[PDB]
Order: sequence, then structure tokens, then C-alpha cells
Amino acid sequence: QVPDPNQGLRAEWMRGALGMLWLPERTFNGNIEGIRIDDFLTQIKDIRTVDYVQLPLTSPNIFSPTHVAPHPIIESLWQGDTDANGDPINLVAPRESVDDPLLSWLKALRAAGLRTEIYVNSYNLLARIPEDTQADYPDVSARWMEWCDTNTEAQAFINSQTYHEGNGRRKYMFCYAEFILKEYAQRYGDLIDAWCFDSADNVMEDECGDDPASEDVNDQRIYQAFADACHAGNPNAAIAFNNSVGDREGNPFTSATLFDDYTFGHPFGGAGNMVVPEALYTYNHDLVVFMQTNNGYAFRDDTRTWNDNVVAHFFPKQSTTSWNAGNTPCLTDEQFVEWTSTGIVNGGGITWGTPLVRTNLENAPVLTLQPYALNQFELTDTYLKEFQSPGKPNWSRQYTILPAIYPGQPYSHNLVEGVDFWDPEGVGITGLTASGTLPAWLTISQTATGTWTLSGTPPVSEASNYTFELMAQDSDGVTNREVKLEVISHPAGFTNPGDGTPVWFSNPMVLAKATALKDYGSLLKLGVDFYDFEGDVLTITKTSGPDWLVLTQNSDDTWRLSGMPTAADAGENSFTFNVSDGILSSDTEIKITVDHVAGFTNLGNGAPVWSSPILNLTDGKGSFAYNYTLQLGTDYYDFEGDALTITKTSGPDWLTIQQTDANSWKLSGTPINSDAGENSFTFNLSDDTNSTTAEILINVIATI
Ligand SMILES: [Ca+2]
Ligand SMILES: [Ca+2]
Ligand SMILES: [Ca+2]
Ligand SMILES: [Ca+2]
Ligand SMILES: [Ca+2]
Ligand code: NA
Repeated sequence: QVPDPNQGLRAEWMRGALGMLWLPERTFNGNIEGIRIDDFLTQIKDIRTVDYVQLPLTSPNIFSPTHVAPHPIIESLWQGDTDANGDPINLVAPRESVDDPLLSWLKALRAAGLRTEIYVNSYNLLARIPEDTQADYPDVSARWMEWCDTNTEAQAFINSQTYHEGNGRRKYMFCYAEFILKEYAQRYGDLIDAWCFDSADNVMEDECGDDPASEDVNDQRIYQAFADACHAGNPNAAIAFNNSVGDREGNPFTSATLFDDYTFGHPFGGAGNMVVPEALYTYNHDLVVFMQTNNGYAFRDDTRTWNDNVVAHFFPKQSTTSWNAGNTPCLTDEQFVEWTSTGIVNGGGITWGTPLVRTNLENAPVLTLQPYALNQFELTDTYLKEFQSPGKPNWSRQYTILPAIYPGQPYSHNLVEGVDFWDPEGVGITGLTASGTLPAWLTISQTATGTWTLSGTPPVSEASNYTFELMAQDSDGVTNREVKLEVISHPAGFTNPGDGTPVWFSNPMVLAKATALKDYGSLLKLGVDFYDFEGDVLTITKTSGPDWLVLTQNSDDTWRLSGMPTAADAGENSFTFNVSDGILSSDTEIKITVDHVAGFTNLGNGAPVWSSPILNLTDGKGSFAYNYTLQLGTDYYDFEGDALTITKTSGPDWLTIQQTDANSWKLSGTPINSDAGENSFTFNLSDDTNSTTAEILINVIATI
């Protein structure tokens, strides 16, 4: 039904809206499994005026194939390929049987009272640079295309319409919208408020022949495919496509397609600092002023009527370096507050590119804000609390979420002045009360100065939901907020013991097998592995078993087992795990089989082995210092995990060995040209009793 009469209107909440960005990097090959936004949300507890957070579905640029949510089709593209370390390769989603990180983040954001915006790079599973190869998913792009032009459903689709085919990789783009993108949208439903599609003109216009400038639906079919795929899941989801920055001499936003509910609103300037050089400061600040002048509407300035509700929105960076990370702010505290307030107070919306400390999941990630970003956001919060909507009380964020109804169980939730609601002028909240249809069992009382409590006990027979208004009062009047109550729904696979005891899924519990000298990874998750029928907060403890297994909490509903076993841990390992609610608890037995490192031959008598009789090493160069590290698990192995010693037994004098650490020995020395050619050495590997020797062979190239 294009042109769509809901276009833009469905992003009305975006007007005055303040957003943040949470973007981990290098998400592929299981990396994203078990990752949680909870620490971030803890850190920003005191930020009451923020409205939403942007999350990846895909990563940008050459990482556009890597997804953070599981999909059957994408998982198939894996084909189980592995690395020289056994680690996955060509896996560009989380394994469906392991984790859905996105659903985690989506629900945590909901519970935290926040809406969501989802980032998708338009190039998706295709390769942005086809004459490049990605050494982590080397042929996923190939396989996606492969899957596309040979599939019962996925040709009946490619051929289902005439406009599906055309220039470049157009047909594959429609694949993604229908089979990948639509499945996600349908799954998540109203947990997703907005989608922003990056690199849209790069691929949809320049490659696949769409015209974003046009108002002919036939020119914007890919734009349609993507929007419709999103609207199938949430008809109120606001859509934005990155069709480049606008004009410094005019509208700073590239004109709306028929499928834009809001402006993507990329800043002027390339990579790096969006306010240096200085001209960019003017261009970008004028963009924010544009949002103010136009009361948050992007396109009330042209000759088309249909785009008149499209919301003005900006996607700036807070750091000097990137959207999602960066050590240094590009704006002063004062400038940050001014830009934000100029842009959104009776204006449009802003997704700040808020920097986390360390986003690379392969390098000890710290997925919380840079202290300065919190600083700036807090100063902003103080301002918006006082000045965004003066007079009557303000409620926090976008929603007020109440705990679930548990039939027969006591109900209790606090609403706190300064947290959930406040008087802008700071005199105080003089009352809280309700109107509408409330549980007969519910009392609303003031339990301390500034704290109201919703409490009571639903009967066992309570099975109804509730929708009513809470009303906060100050000297100036009342402001309403719609709140919901919903009856809990227990997961299947669990038997209520009737006494409040938290329970494990089964006993024993066999987890995926570990490998010696390899970091272990397994998850324990509320509602899957353990559960509590009163929804009490739970603690898990390892109570017995070998030392190597490490337990850490990722969130209130997610724990992680890690650690590196040794060859000594080989075979069936057994562990006790307690789950407690603080009052009652229960145990289970966890079983993990530790396998030996592959590629070595057990001799059966306790002797260490070596990877080979001849370890052919890296060339040396005459007069250049030589270095090479021998590694337990790569070069040499002991099936009992005994401490090993390597001593030299023969060969040229220039090369010696010294223990680096428990697991590695360094061969070093400086060869000269007189040492040119194949230098043969012998080394002995002894443990306590049994010893085996190997040959090390280094070719020394003379410096001519
Ligand atoms: Ca707000
Ligand atoms: Ca217009
Ligand atoms: Ca007031
Ligand atoms: Ca309990
Ligand atoms: Ca041994
Ligand atoms: Na799961």
C-alpha cells in the first residue's frame, strides 16, 4: 500500500529521543555466544532520560556477513569447517543450539525501560570487496550465493517476481530480505522499534539499480523488500536507509525514499573526527540546528506531501575516532549538552555513537562506556531532566516495567523518585496514585520518603493480565504512564517441587567435550539449565571437581564455564554445581569429557612424543637474530601432563634453548653466513623418567 500512510508517523516517539550505541566487534566463529549487555545497563542506571540503544544485527563494512543472532540458513553455510586450532571458521552467526545474544540484549533493554534500534549493513552476506578474502569466513559469501541459485523455495522466490532480477547481485539482495531479514523481524516482534540500514546507496543504488531519489515504487524495490520484511514482524518498526549525507547548502539529510520513517542522518566528513577539520563542526552543528528549526521533521521543505511525517534523526560520533569506541571526546562537555539539547528538545532524535572501552571480543572486551562518555551523558541527563518537559512530572526513559504476576506469591515493586519519575523543577513528587482497572489485591503505599510500593498477594486462581495508568503528581499537576502486569509463564522441561527450591534441568548433565590446552566454552542459562518457580534471583556455585573448570556470571540469567584443561585432565571429568535462591538450593552433577590434543601419537608408556621426528623450522638469515618458540600442544605433548624439560644434545653452537614459561621454550641465537644451509640439531624431552629426542632442522640463508 505505497505510498504508506503510516510512514514517519510510526517514528513519532523518535522526536525528542536520545539514543546510545552498543557494538561489540569480531563477532564471528562463536565469539558472540554468551555476550551480554547487562554490565552496560548497570553502568547507565543513573541515566533516566535516555530512550533507546542501537544494537548490531550485522557488523559494518567487510564484517557485514557476521550476524549476532542465530539463523538456520546462515548456520548451514558453516558446514562445520575448523581452524588449525579446532576453532570454528566460516561461522557468521551464533550456533542456534548455544545462544541467541540479540534476544538477550533485546529483553534486557525492554526490562530496563528502553526501546531498540537495529543496525544492518545493506551488503549483508555479500562481499563488499569481492577481490578480497576474509580469513575468518573465507567463503561464506560464495556459499550464500551458492545457496541462492539452488533451493526449492529460493528460486520459486527469485522467479516469483519480474523485478527481482537486474544489475549486479540484485537477486541475492532480495534473497536476504525474504529468507534472512524477514525471519528475524518475525521472531523478535515489537522487541525491535527501529532498523537502520547502512551502505544502502552503495549496494541498492550504485550496484543493483534502484533510484532512492525517485518517488516511483518501481525504482525502489529493494528498499521495499527490506522495509516490508521488517514490517512483517513489527508494523510499527521505523526504517532508515543510509543514502549518504545531504547538503551543507540545504537539507542536511538525503531525501526520504518511500520506505524511510526517519533519516539515517550520517554526519558530514569521512572517517575520524566529525568536527575536525573545523568546517565539519559548522556542517554538523548546522545539521542539529536544522532539526531544531524544523521541529524534528526532516522534509517539510519540498514539494512532496507523502514524506511530511519523516522524523529528523542524527547519527553522530561521541569520540574523535569511531562510532562505537574511542579514547577521546570530540566535543567538550558543554558542547555535548548543547548539541544534544539543540537537536532533540522539541526537535528530532539522536543516536549517539557512544564509545565502549574495548570492543574487540578476541582481545579481553570491556563492553561498558569510556568514563568520559558516561560523564557527558550524565551531564546531559541532568539538563534534560530539568529542561526537556518542565512543570508536570516526567517518567523515566520509554517504559515502566513491572515484575510478573506469580499466582499465590507475594508481589512487591518499588517506584523511586529521581529514578522512575521526578519533578523537573525539583520541588518534589507530592503523590503517586492510579486510575483504571487494577488487581483488587494490589495496594499502592508510600514506604519511605520518595519511594512508592506496589504490593499484595495474587490468589492462586489469578490468571488475568492488567493495563492501567500510574499518575505522578507535583505542585504543577499530574503525568500518566501506562503500566502492564502479566501472569508468569514457566518454561517446559521443569517440574515445580512446590516448596520454592530452585532446580536443575537434569542430573547428571553432560556438556560438550573439552580439549586439553584449549579454552573451554559452555553456558548455563535460566530457563534452560536451571530455573526457579518464584522467579527468585539465583546464584550458581561449583562445589566440587577438578580445578581447571572456571565459573563466572555473565548476567542474572547467564553463567559461563571456561578454563583450560591439561593432558592430565583427559577422560571423564565430574563436578558438583549448586543453584540457590538464598533460602533453598539443589545440586547436580556436571560431566565434561576432556580429549587429548590431536596430531600426536601416544606411545603408551608415559613418554612425551614430539609432533614429528623432524621439526622443520623457519629459515634463518645470516647476521640476523633468530627466534622461534616451541609450544606445548603444538610441537610436543605429554599424555600425563607432566612438567617437561628440553635439553640440547647436539648441533651447531649458535642456537640454544631456554624455557620462556610453563608451556613454551624459545630457540634463539644469531647465525652468520658460515652457517649457510641446513643446520641439524637434536633436543631431548624428558619429563621425570621417560625421554624422547627429536631433530630440529633450520635452513640458514646467507645475506648476499
Ligand atoms: Ca527521553
Ligand atoms: Ca514534504
Ligand atoms: Ca514542576
Ligand atoms: Ca524459590
Ligand atoms: Ca610422562
Ligand atoms: Na538456547
